[PDB]
Parts: sequence; C-alpha cells; structure tokens
Amino acid sequence: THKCHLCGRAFRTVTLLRNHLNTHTGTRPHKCPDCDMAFVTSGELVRHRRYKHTHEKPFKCSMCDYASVEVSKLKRHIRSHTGERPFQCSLCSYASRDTYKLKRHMRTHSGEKPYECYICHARFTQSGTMKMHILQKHTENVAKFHCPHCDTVIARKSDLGVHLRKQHSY
DNA sequence: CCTCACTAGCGCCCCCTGCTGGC
DNA sequence: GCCAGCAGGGGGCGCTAGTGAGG
Ligand SMILES: [Zn+2]
Ligand SMILES: [Zn+2]
Ligand SMILES: [Zn+2]
Ligand SMILES: [Zn+2]
Ligand SMILES: [Zn+2]
Ligand SMILES: [Zn+2]
Repeated sequence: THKCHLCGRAFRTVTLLRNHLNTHTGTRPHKCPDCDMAFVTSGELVRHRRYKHTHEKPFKCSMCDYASVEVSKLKRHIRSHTGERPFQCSLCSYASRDTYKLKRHMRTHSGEKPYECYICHARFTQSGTMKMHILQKHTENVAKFHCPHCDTVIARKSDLGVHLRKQHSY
C-alpha cells in the first residue's frame, strides 16, 4: 500500500510511513521540553517524561509497593512473585522470565562473546563481566577486602564469601 | 476517507547483584 | 585467590499495530 523507498517494508497508513522514514534518518520532531532528548512519536516522548521527569508510574503491584512506567515491567516483576517461566529454551531445559534474558542465555550454546575490553582487547559474554575486568585488571589503587580472621587479602566480595564458607566454615 | 492523540505490545540494551568452577 | 562464565531482579529506549476522536 505505502512502501518505503529504502527497504521493502510496507504500511497501511501514511503516518506510519512518515514515522518509518523518520527512523531511517534523525528527524525527531517531538523534543523534550525539560531535557535535550527528542523522539519521532509522542508516545515515545510521553514515557521519557514519566521515566525521568514526572516519575508517573501507573502500573502498580498488588503484592508489594513496586510500580512501573510500562506494563511490560510489571508483568515481569509479578513473575518473580509467582515463579512463572513462560520463555522456554529450544536447545536446553532452561526457562526464563524475560525474552531478552533468554537471548543472553543462548550465548551459552553459541559461545558468542560480543563485548571486548577497549584496553587489552579481551572478550567476554556479558557487559557486566567486562566492566568488572576493567576494574580489577586496569584500575589503579582499587579498594580490596580483607578477611578479619586469617589476615588474607581478597579483591572480590564473592571470593570473601566463599572463603568464609570453605576455610572458616561460615 | 484522511490526519494525530493515546494505548498495548513486541523488541533492543544496559545496570547491579551474587554465585560457580577452571586455572 | 584470580578470573571469566552465568542467572536474578531491574530501568530506559526503538519501533509499531490497534483504537478511536475529530478534520
Ligand atoms: Zn524503510
Ligand atoms: Zn527529558
Ligand atoms: Zn511485587
Ligand atoms: Zn538453553
Ligand atoms: Zn582489559
Ligand atoms: Zn580467612
């Protein structure tokens, strides 16, 4: 009906094509009055003000005081209350509570390592791992833990925990 | 018919927390 | 003990199909 002169994508109304072309290029007309961001549509600008400026969180959790801006988050929050596991893995028996978390799990079966350190060019599976690598291996005078019993230095908190559970038996 | 708003809904990515197990 | 893999509970954005309201 209304195709895109850049890709084969098609839409039914003109406003959709107008927004689709406003994504191929940076032409975000809905500008935020309280910060320096902009968006192609209004709905994208609405929530940006409710995330950062007005903190308007409509979706409430009936079990706790949690509140989310989008319903997608609450549906995910409530899963940890009921233990749901809707997203099943196709290659193993792991199930998730968030479609993107399942995408991260697949890096176990594929061996993919997208993130690499910008200093030593060492690669990792998760963006948090890399951030830790830079802290422990490329930062100067980093604070380190200390066992108050045996007087041994440990750099990571988790290592101190397992030190107490193994050597000192909690 | 045609706009333009509002609402659900998928997707993307990152954070921080905390553990495991090879070296 | 160091190191990287790896799962939980979260925040903020990219983009679009569905509904009506008013030209
Ligand atoms: Zn296109
Ligand atoms: Zn803003
Ligand atoms: Zn809750
Ligand atoms: Zn799997
Ligand atoms: Zn490095
Ligand atoms: Zn000790």
